Amino acid sequence: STPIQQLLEHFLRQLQRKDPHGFFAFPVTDAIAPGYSMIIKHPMDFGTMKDKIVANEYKSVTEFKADFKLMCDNAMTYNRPDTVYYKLAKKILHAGFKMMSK
Ligand SMILES: Cn1ccc2cc[nH]c2c1=O
Repeated sequence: STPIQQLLEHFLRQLQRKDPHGFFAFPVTDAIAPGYSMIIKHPMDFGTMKDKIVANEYKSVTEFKADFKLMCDNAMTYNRPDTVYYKLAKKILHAGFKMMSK
């Protein structure tokens, strides 16, 4: 694997530690989130991000960060603010960018 893949695998491991329940581990299904696919146009999750690293689809750290932000923004769009998912998305968006900045 390439230096970028190694760095992104490291960032991904550290980001997933901030989601110990694995709420962001796999794509959101409509079965657990009614109507999700009809509301969220560009779904994202950590498992898809892992597959993109392995496929070498991220050509910059910026692209990886954009998928992480997309994942969090989706949760803050579909869910109401008084939900576990909204609250965690907001928390990990900020904490995750901080972690990747230094
Ligand atoms: C990320 N995520 C995971 C599960 C779920 C159920 C309702 N909303 C959500 C959500 O946003």
